[PDB]
Amino acid sequence: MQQKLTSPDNNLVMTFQVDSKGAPTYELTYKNKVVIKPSTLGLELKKELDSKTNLYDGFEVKDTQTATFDETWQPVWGEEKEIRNHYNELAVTLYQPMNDRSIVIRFRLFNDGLGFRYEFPQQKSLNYFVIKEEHSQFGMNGDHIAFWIPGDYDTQEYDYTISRLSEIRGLMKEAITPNSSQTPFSQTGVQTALMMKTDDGLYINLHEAALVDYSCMHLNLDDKNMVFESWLTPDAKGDKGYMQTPCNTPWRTIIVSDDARNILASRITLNLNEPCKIADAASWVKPVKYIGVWWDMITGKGSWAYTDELTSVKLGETDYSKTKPNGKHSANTANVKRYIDFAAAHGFDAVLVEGWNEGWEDWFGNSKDYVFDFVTPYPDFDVKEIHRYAARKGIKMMMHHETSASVRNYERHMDKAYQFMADNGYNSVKSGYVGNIIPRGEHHYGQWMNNHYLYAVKKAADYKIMVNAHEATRPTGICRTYPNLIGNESARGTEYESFGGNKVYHTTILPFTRLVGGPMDYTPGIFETHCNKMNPANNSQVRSTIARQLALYVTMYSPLQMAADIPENYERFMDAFQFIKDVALDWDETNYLEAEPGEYITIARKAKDTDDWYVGCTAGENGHTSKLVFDFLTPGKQYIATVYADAKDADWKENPQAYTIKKGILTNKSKLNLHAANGGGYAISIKEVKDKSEAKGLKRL
Amino acid sequence: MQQKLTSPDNNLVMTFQVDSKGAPTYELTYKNKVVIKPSTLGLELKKEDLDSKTNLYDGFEVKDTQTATFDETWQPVWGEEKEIRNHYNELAVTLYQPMNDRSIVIRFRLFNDGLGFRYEFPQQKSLNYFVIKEEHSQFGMNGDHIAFWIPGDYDTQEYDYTISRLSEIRGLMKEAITPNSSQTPFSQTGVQTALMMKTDDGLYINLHEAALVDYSCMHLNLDDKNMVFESWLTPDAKGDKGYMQTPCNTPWRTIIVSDDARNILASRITLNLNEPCKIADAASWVKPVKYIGVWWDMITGKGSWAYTDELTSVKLGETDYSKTKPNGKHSANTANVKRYIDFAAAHGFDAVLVEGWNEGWEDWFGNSKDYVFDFVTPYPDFDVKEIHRYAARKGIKMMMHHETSASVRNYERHMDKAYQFMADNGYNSVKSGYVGNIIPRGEHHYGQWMNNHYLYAVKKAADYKIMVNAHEATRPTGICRTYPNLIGNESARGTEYESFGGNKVYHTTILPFTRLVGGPMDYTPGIFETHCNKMNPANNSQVRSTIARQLALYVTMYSPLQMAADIPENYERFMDAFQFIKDVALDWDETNYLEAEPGEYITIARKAKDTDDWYVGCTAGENGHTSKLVFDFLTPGKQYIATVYADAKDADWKENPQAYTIKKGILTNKSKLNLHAANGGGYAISIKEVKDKSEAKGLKRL
Ligand SMILES: O=C(O)CN(CCN(CC(=O)O)CC(=O)O)CC(=O)O
Ligand SMILES: O=C(O)CN(CCN(CC(=O)O)CC(=O)O)CC(=O)O
Ligand code: NA
Ligand code: NA
Repeated sequence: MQQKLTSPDNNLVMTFQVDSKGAPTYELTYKNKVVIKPSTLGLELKKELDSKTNLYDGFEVKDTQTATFDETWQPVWGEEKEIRNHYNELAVTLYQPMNDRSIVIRFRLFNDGLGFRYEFPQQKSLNYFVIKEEHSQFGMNGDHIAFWIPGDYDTQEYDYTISRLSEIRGLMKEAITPNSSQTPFSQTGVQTALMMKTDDGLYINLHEAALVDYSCMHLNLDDKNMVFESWLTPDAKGDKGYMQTPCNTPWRTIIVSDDARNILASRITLNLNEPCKIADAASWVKPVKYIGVWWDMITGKGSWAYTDELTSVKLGETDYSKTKPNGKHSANTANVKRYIDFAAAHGFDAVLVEGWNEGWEDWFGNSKDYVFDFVTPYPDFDVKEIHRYAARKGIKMMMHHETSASVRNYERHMDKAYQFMADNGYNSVKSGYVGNIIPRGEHHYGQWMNNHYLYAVKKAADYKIMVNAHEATRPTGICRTYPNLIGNESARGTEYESFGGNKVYHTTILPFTRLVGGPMDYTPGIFETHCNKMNPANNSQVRSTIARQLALYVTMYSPLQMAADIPENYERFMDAFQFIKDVALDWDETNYLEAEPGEYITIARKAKDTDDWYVGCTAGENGHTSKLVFDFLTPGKQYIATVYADAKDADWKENPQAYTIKKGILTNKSKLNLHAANGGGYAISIKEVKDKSEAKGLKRL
Repeated sequence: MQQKLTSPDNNLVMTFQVDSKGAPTYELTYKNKVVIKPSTLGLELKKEDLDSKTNLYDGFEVKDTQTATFDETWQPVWGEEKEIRNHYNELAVTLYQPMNDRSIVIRFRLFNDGLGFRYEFPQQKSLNYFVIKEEHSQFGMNGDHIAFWIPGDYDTQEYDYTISRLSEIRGLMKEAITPNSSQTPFSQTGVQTALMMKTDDGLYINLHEAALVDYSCMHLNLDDKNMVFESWLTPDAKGDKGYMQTPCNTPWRTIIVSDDARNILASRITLNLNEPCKIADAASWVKPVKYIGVWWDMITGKGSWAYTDELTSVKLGETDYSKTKPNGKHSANTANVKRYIDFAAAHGFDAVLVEGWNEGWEDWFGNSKDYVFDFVTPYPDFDVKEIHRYAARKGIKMMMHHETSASVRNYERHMDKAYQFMADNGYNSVKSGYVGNIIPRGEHHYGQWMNNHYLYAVKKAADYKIMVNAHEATRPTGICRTYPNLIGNESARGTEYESFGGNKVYHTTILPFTRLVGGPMDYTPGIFETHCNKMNPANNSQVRSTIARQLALYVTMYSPLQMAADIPENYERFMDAFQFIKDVALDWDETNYLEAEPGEYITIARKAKDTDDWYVGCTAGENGHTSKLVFDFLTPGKQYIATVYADAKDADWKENPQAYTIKKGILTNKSKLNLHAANGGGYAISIKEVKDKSEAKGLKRL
């Protein structure tokens, strides 16, 4: 009666069966341990009691088809050169007599997890339909420890909370901190990817993959029975999805292992996404290391606005040439050139500039429709001169498209905006959606906006433009299909280190949650952790030591890496800055050395097309002691290794700038004991010795 | 204390003042008769995320007043006359609200035929960004007048009119609200504008608005106890009624009044209150259009918009129409279109409209489908290039059709490519449509959001030198003066409904007093075969009109855009009557409203622009109408060849609609004629100045 699906290695077993009332039910075990207790699958549809609204029970198995897939592919950019997609599949065709319609639930079981989705075939009795609620259950076998953030339709910029599932309800109120756009939905609602640690030694990750033509999935916890259930984002009318057969829901994933490191190594999310749709991607999509006129405005030292004498702005009417400069506008030609010089002097690829265009005076919280035109520069920003100058220095300018959440306005100006970028040498753009969405009533993660974010990415691909979108729906592996989407923030980033700070263990969690599905533009690299040095009125302190900031270039994976501090501060710590300069952006191999969510993450990566390795470790409040074994290096080879570590007396709060830099030789026989301070870590560059002269005067570490 | 404003002719007097609580209050009299009793003006604002800030309705002090007189004449690109005089006395009142330390301005403009007022919000510290919860502009009536109205609705204006006392509206609302794919009535006593009324003391009052831009559409809600109509704006998806940013103004609110119904039609207050033409070269490309089209086929059900019927649904870019089976009813096919092109060219028409030419029609209705059309990919049987080549050689222009199925983001995303496609393939005019509930879902057809879209579409079209006729859009308020390329809108119950059960017999005797105020309507008149079952056996709908009345509509339903809606085959059966449609002009140098009584009859004579030719039309209600015409408006000493197309004896819209007579003779400014319009009938007359005695040969005086 029931169907059994097993992973290639036999460790995981997914059992499927329709219960007595016709409800599709599944369960999952790992090494004979229950991971998912009997859980039902189905959806309730909006009424056009009407039986047609029922798409959750009264089903009977019409057909079952199995299959095995085992193919390897190569991402345009990633944590490794090649990814293996190996799974056993079970597709179940379910017929519903009362409605004379069928659906298919496809299961794909890998050695590290399970993925499933619903498929709605074109048929006489199922064409256009609206989803009221998706009812995908995830029954937990116990009151696990979770690493979560409040379920919210508009923001994911919350600090994580570590607690038992039974404790979420009582911590929700405090976990929900202020934000310009936020719509929490439940006292027990959380976002995905959700990370958990069980008492019987398992690590479980609940998430989704290929979120396309559908609303974002959050999870709502029944904290009495410990059952998580899909909770989609509603549109302006409360509906959760306009569908038209043939169509499918995104995949829902359960990644599990008794070794936390395997959670990080899993590629289930990417494997479940459609293959690359950009035929010539390889010729133009590429990693980017950059700096930018940014931290100035984030800390309050400088401003995005050109003037402070206007009550409001009317684009096309307000004549900025007649306004008085506020003396704080960082986005001015001379200043930009200084950044370009620094960028070129240290091997950076691009320079981001925010506040270059008209309109910033009204960018925040006004729910303004015609807020930006994305093409008209302020009087002090010479677009052409900056382009000529940047090109002369071998630098590329990164365009900035803050939309202030006015989406129709952005779409109306998009083609002209992208054409302006093309005409002026910008091949990458950082977009933003700060504020409540316009059309008013919609949320940042509903089906409507998900369509927009992808629309912006697909159009960008046509212009050979790469995109990094802040405030957009968190990633679900779509980068595989559209590799020009080199980033998103979509989580609490370094900017909040300027707004009071991020929890000390923040970066020891992000890799297990946010990063699953795509890279994050975290903008690490702050050396002067006291923001009051940028702006006297800003008393925020970055919760990190300098060594840990260096580590993030390896522990916070991304093909897009920013060195966020200002040039002046890097010039003060030029020796430590060398690691940021040296670190690669793309990798042929990645080895997860140590990993425990909320405590520590140590990773070693092999720079693409080289035999150079880079290591980074980020630790929580208890610090961490590592016993590194460099057996991943090549036998018979020697490497010039530079170790950037916390000083014995380092502390994120009391002594964040105390670090040591040691240079020596390493081989696959080398071993090192390193200690990461409280809120600290370390970084190591390991370069293969090409010429004997390189090792000249160096000894083993 | 009171402020007094008088019309240039002294017949109207507007009195303004703030009451004891500081509430702006105005009133209006006409020839010493109360038109507007003391009525309050103001707005309530949405609370921000000091409480008193939500108050923008009282606590005002008159801080300053400024008067002025304006008297200038201007010429519309197209219209009912060559020149329009804009003459008014103005009173601008600056109102200061101490509690919020902010001021607003209410500007009043009084014409000899009505009053117009609007609120102005200057840029200031305490008034920058604000959201309107409700506008509270009152219009206090002096009695239980008779009104010609349609249900207040955020999504449709395609209702038949109702004639009743104000006190009878509440009880008639339920039946007045008939079925429609997208409708959102808001009150048991809510009505739309322009609202027309007739008073017991001989006055005719019209309540409306002008220059609806960057604001939500205004409807009226009746307090039937005190007989006070009050502005009721269209809410957005979350219930709000207007996102404002100073400096900004509300549209104008108008009260047109006279003791002669004809003056209501003659009033140009609406156009006069709109901003001057913003299209500098308009005269070089904006032009009237008389057309026919592959349309009535689908409307009656004889033909279809869809190419095939074998698919349960379609997906653009995936569905391969070249592999589907033709349903055999697709009227938008090359061969058929060429037949229309031949007819149009043969009879002097300017363009041919074709609907159902593009992929996607299989799913066009009520699916709330986002990616419903791409506006550029033709069906397998519609050869865009060959149809263009043929039309051009024949001197005919193809009129593009852009039905959006109310999927607005989709239309905006495809708009530039769509307009460029038009430019690349010889189309310079487009008929757009918005059938179905709006997408973004939650918005209404007339909210501030869609009003922005409709104008965005028109402004962009102007850049491509394209003219627009938008169906289902917010009813016009004179914006055509600013953007002359907006040559039309339906935005009211049109001829298509004569195929869906019919329109009330008196419908066209009301539209000119209501819908037409603010802009022309693409009513698509000209149905000669009034029995729809002749088109489609299963359609028993009958057009409520005689053939003669249909001809009259080309004069009584003003528009620079005129369609001859019936199929060529039917016009060929009545080619003698068809002559009037062929002869009638589209633009006029002069217009004389001969007879006019809302709901009963309308008789108008117009002088074709740049000619000495006149055209007359009369449309009547269920009681018919006998006219005693006096042609003293014709030039003295001139002879005219007149052709009278009238209802034959015993003609009747229901029992004998095709009974008509045609008489030809000579007319002079001394001629007098008595004509009778039958029940649901009327008449049409072409009056051409004799240019050669040979034209009079054989003709006598009528
Ligand atoms: O979105 C799809 O499903 C398929 N088509 C549909 C048209 N797109 C417009 C576009 O991609 O520019 C509609 C949309 O993205 O919503 C486009 C594509 O992605 O290749
Ligand atoms: O709409 C305005 O107020 C002024 N600008 C503003 C930009 N427009 C975009 C456009 O017209 O293409 C915004 C809008 O129409 O909402 C345009 C115009 O000349 O009307
Ligand atoms: Na952010
Ligand atoms: Na219509």
